[PDB]
Amino acid sequence: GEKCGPPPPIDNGDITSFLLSVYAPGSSVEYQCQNLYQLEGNNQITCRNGQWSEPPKCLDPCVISQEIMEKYNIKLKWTNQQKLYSRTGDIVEFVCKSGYHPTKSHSFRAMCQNGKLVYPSCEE
Repeated sequence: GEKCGPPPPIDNGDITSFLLSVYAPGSSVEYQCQNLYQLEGNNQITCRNGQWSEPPKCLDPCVISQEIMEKYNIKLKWTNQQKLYSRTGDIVEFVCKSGYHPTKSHSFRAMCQNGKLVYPSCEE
């Protein structure tokens, strides 16, 4: 028919209004992501001829790894400020641990991307 059923769920997010079982044609609902998750795509969906348009995605934060930093002889540039969780799109800055020198492996200015963070490394 013309009316829609409940809007689809999204991982780590939800709609901003109270869930109904049935929606009028032309109805719109919007999504919000969980604390630390980042909305990607149009946050709004619309009911047209009994079907919802495509919902957005929620991009994962990165967890800063003490073990990976220890492995690669690096440390945070700002140890006093760094939160355990980094939102997608945030930049994490590293430096060498004392008595270590940078390798040409990866940038020391790393961007968090959907749970993935590329760590630089230092040697000797």
